Amino acid sequence: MEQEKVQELVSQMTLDEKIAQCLQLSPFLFKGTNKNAELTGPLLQEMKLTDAHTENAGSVLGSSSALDMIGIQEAYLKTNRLGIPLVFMADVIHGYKTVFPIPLALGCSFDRETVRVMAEVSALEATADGHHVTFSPMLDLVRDPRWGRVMESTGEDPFLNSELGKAMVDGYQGDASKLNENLEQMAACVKHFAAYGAAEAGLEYNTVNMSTRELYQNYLPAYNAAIQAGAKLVMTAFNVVDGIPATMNKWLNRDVLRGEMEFDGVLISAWGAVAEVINHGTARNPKEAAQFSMEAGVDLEMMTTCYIHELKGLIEEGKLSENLLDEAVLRMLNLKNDLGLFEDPYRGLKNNDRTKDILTDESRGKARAAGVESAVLLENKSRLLPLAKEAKIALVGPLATSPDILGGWNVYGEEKDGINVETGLREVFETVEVVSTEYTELSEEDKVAVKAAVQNMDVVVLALGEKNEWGGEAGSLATIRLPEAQYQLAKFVQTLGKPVVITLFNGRPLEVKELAESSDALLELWFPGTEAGRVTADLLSGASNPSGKLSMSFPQTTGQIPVYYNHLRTGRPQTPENKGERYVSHYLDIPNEPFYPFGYGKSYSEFELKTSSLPKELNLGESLHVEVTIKNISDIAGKEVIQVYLQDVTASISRPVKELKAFEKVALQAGEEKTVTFELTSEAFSFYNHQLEKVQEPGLHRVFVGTSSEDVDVFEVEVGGYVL
Amino acid sequence: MEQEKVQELVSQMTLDEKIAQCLQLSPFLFKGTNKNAELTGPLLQEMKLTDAHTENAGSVLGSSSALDMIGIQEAYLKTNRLGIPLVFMADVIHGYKTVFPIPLALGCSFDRETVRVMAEVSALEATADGHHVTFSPMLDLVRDPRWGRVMESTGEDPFLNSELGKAMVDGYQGDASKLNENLEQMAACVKHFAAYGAAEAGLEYNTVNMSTRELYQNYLPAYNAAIQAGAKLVMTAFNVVDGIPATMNKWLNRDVLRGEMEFDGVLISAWGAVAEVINHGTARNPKEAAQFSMEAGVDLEMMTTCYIHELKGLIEEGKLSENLLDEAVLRMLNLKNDLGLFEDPYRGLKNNDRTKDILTDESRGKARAAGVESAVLLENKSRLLPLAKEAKIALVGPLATSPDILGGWNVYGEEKDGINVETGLREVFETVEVVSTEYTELSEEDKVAVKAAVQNMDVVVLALGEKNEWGGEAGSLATIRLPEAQYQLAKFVQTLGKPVVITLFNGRPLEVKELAESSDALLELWFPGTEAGRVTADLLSGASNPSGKLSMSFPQTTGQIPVYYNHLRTGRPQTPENKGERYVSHYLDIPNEPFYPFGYGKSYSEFELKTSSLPKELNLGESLHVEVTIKNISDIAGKEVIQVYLQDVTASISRPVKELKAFEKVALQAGEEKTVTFELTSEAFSFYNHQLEKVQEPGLHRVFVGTSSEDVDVFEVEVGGYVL
Ligand SMILES: OC[C@H]1O[C@@H](O[C@@H]2[C@@H](O)[C@@H](O)O[C@H](CO)[C@H]2O)[C@H](O)[C@@H](O)[C@@H]1O
Ligand SMILES: OC[C@H]1O[C@@H](O[C@@H]2[C@@H](O)[C@@H](O)O[C@H](CO)[C@H]2O)[C@H](O)[C@@H](O)[C@@H]1O
Ligand SMILES: [Mg+2]
Ligand SMILES: [Mg+2]
Repeated sequence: MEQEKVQELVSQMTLDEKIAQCLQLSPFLFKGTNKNAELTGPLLQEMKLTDAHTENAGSVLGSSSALDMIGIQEAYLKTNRLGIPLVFMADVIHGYKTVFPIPLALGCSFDRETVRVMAEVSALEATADGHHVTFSPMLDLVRDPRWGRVMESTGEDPFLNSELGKAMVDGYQGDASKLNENLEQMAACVKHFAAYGAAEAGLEYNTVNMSTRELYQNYLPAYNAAIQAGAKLVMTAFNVVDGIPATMNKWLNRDVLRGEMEFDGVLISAWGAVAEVINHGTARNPKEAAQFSMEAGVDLEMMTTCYIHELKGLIEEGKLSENLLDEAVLRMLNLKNDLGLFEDPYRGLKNNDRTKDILTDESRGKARAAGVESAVLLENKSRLLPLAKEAKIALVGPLATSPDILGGWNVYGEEKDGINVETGLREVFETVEVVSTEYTELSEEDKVAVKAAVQNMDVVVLALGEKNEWGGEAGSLATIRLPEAQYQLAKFVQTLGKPVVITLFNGRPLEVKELAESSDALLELWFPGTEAGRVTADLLSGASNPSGKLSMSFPQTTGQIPVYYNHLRTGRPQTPENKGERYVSHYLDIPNEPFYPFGYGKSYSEFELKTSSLPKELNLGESLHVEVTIKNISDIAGKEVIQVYLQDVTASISRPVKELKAFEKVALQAGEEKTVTFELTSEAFSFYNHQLEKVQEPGLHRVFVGTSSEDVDVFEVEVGGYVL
Repeated sequence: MEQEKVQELVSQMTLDEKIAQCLQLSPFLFKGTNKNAELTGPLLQEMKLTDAHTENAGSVLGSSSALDMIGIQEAYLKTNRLGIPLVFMADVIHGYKTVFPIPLALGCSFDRETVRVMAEVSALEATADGHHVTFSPMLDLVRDPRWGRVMESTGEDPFLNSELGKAMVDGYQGDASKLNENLEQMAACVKHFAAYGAAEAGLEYNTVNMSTRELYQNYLPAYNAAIQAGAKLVMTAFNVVDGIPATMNKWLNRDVLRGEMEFDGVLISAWGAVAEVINHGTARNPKEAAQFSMEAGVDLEMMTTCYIHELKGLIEEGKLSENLLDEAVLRMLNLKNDLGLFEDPYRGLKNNDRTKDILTDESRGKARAAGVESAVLLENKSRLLPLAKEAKIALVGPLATSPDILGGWNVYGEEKDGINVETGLREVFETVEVVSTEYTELSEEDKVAVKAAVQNMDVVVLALGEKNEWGGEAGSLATIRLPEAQYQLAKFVQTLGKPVVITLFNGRPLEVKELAESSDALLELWFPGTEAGRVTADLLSGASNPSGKLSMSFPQTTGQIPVYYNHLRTGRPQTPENKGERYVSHYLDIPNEPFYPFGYGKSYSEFELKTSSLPKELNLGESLHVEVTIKNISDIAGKEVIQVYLQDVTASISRPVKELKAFEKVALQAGEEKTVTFELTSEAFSFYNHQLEKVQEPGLHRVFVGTSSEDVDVFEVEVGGYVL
């Protein structure tokens, strides 16, 4: 409808109506739900909610199906005075019913189109079940694999994170200004604003602290890119940002998000984060929490009651302007209008059962493709892999048969539709002997049984991994290791004298040195989603050629953390030339380098890269154009990820030794050659100075072109002169 | 001499003379050195130093003896044009020849007077060997025991650090205005300005980052307190502060140190730190390094040649004002004048050989007392300790006979003067059987010898620890554990059936769970210094009663780091009454609490405390007066450390759950009772806000009185009303 009609609605609502429009509730707090109605009575009572509240609530969180939605919306519109339909929101993080790889695995793809397609398929299905908004992309930079929520990030690089964030937004939303017509796309909600990934000691919800400059330099750019690409909502973070919980942090959310980033959509709280500012010790009570969170421009309180119980008295007493409440309501109604909910509150479902669009074969194929793009081949000694279809396989370990391959933050997908490792292998390989073992134990009887199966077969597929419940939210591990039993199983299998491939499933970097040394090949599958066993079987047999690169550094040991490729030099760097001197930046007991670096991943193919003549000089404001010719010089078709890094040699702030500024994943048949070109704009050369100005300084930059952060040729470009 | 004549000298100096005044060199770069003379010509050549440079150099670093100093100063003064004597500086960190406990252990003393005495003795001896300045106190706050330099800090609390920092300055300097007269005291140099102990991942020289607010709130207060107490010099830090190496950080050194903190003494670079800004990437070359470091107010370049080769041209070209140089020179000359060098350049040594004053019996008794104050009794199950003097002792492990008990940063003390554990124990106990093992091995042959000795005796003194070389500078350990052979040894010894005391020697918190669980008692001796074997024997026999408390938390495991007592609450705190629940701040694999907390330590005595009646309300600006009555209710004389904490329940920044604001260590005879009183000024109630104002807000505080950060009674005071 026309904007005048939306503004009119605001004018006509009562104060009590405007307040309740700022509340989101679980579906079973509403009449007309068709699941968990036994939770409704006691929980309404604990939260002290009445019909006056629920019949005017702004939003529903986590509907269970199209029918839940339809029934809830229908009963709500019988009783709502002005006819304002509910907006339905959900967590569609890496797939709805067709589950794609976890975001961190999608980071390792380095493939923007894989990510867009995952987001498109997710929206297709999620809209078919009545959801209007997804709480994705998660854009928290991560340098600390202790934190369970690394699985939801695309990793340690702001540039990569930004680029894949934009891809996800584009895939979920399509053309943002036509969400009232394109009812198979949905609104995206960027989360968690801001810097939640920097949780101290990797502990869930724990203190975050960095300088404002570092916040701008590394922690904000990805949210920003997703905002500028049209993300409709933003969600606040749990953590403090320079001492103030992000939810009530006025500077953060008004000055930065709404001012600098020019965000003018719904700011929704993370779950309970409005009330939790009390726990943080920056509000005395719910009256202060409500006031501070509304001052900071939070429009929508997720499942707590500070707003509904306290805004009236605040406004009546004049501690809080009613204009701020009106601004919040207007953003909520604009969101609804942007989804076409005032013409069609059932968003395409009312006379159109779209069951047919859910978990199709086309969709499963895309997830399989996603899975094969995201896996990272870490070791392959002796060209053990690809295995031949007639190789006789002993498939052993906790991930041989486990149905737990869909990943954390799989709110809607079902393990029964998933393909386990065994089932995946038996479609491809004629001889497989299996010995399942438990995640945390290694018994004598297991060893006997493993030994018998290995004696029978020619190669071992050792499937190790985490349960998903060991990560995700509030799955923090102080020591980033598999259970010791799995390391002991890898040690045992090694003694059996047969070649070993380890297929590792997990949601975080782990200490894998012991696994690499106990096997001939090591394939990092992360959690691939619905098609996990086929992803695995196609990569092992070579029907697919691994092409993933690490988007997060794998530490030598827990105590190396944080370790990341874009690090400062320090005043006493170790060099190949001073190696072994005492008075340099090193550890006595491990290497400075991570076990595996950002951008690292093997292939069954071999590539050669050639960079065309770069200029020796560039003007300020001028783009650098990088042309690179890649050739597949092997007999095996495959894909390589070309990466370009920039370094600022001398600057008014100590700058990272490299930063990624471009990447493209290039597909090449055996003997095929391509030229790809990159533009590094002058923004790729700029950074935040100690005055928090985004600046370009004249001087020397090095440019690194290659296939990891370590495998690069280096070039020098001197920036100076005039500007543009 | 009169201030007018100090000025006169500056006018009288040539540009080349003023430049060289800002250079510090090792003793063997000067003519007249009585040691390492063979190094002179080559290093001179490598640094491109001439006679004109060395003959006008400002300062000597690390003189080897009184005769080095005398010889150097005597030759220097025969050729110096204007008669400006050299100032001699040294690393006297926890003792000169009489070595006291490492500073972290002195931290565990909670004893201001012990700290002042260490410093007074240190100056007594150092001045006797011709040193004018010590590079102490080190006041870097530490939360990361991976960093080897934690041994030099007094720990994780800024208040303790502030308080003991003041004590060391007083002990070294006495009355600062009379350093020209009191030739047995010396100048203190506060180090390292600033925030060096926050090195990322505990890696030496590594990136530091935190918000400016946190810099002010936690990282600056102890340097400030030492400066206000009259510290004569300050030394720069190796690390970046917010992206800019401290040594050239104008904001840090002019605005904060010289401006806010009103420091008007010599600012000396850490070793090479001027040249190292090039390595950091914030200067292109030694001309830029010199210019920026002089801009930042660094007066004295330690053993690099940026100033000496670059200032002239910088001043000639007009890129730098000669006034900044004149100011650096005046500060150097004023420090010499404060030390009396213009009347007596030999600072009391010339016709008075003070060999008599070094390593006296009186001094050794003070170092032993310091060791007994500083040790921390962590476990004592079932009154194993004190041992009766007729107890038959199996003394086993790497620290049984090791002479490595003086600690890191022992530049001048000699192991030959130290007392090892066996020698100590044999002065007190009649029967000791000794089996020495290696630091990093546990052989079958050791196990047989250990077993034979334990079967012979009644009790096991298991002496474990670190070589000092595994810490101190550039002694960074990714995993904070002893060698695994020592943990194995503690497991083996436990199986032998006999009570075990573990006496642990080290320079950092370690993972000690496995030691506590494998023994009956556990005594943390750190590195006590010269009298270590007697410190240990007296604590074990009960001739001295353990009284130290932990000044740094001992983590459950490496991956818990940083863990510290003054932590934020977060938005989802684990409570007693939600424990077990998933969605709270916790780890899946360890407790939140450190294995041992700040302020914790046992005693052979038992004490009772009761806090006199506190007010319910206080005005802003008003002090809180806290009266505590302590009774020793055992038959054993000893000391308790009374500790007072404050918490700010609600603030405009999320405030720590506790902060230490007072402490006093009370000596009590069996049955003795004493009353102590504390004043917490309105400043204890104040913090830095998000605009970086030092502020006091009305509201609730809790006051905790007790004998650890955990063993406390709690009281509430509501601050409001008007201001005093
Ligand atoms: O789910 C929406 C939003 O909130 C958080 O999930 C919450 C979790 O914090 C806790 O409240 O448990 C409830 C159980 O339903 C979850 O909904 C997530 O941190 C956030 O990412 C998510 O988008
Ligand atoms: O001792 C002077 C001063 O500088 C540093 O010590 C240096 C060390 O950095 C390295 O360069 O090696 C030389 C060996 O002589 C040391 O002097 C210390 O970090 C600092 O604390 C000390 O006060
Ligand atoms: Mg530059
Ligand atoms: Mg307060």
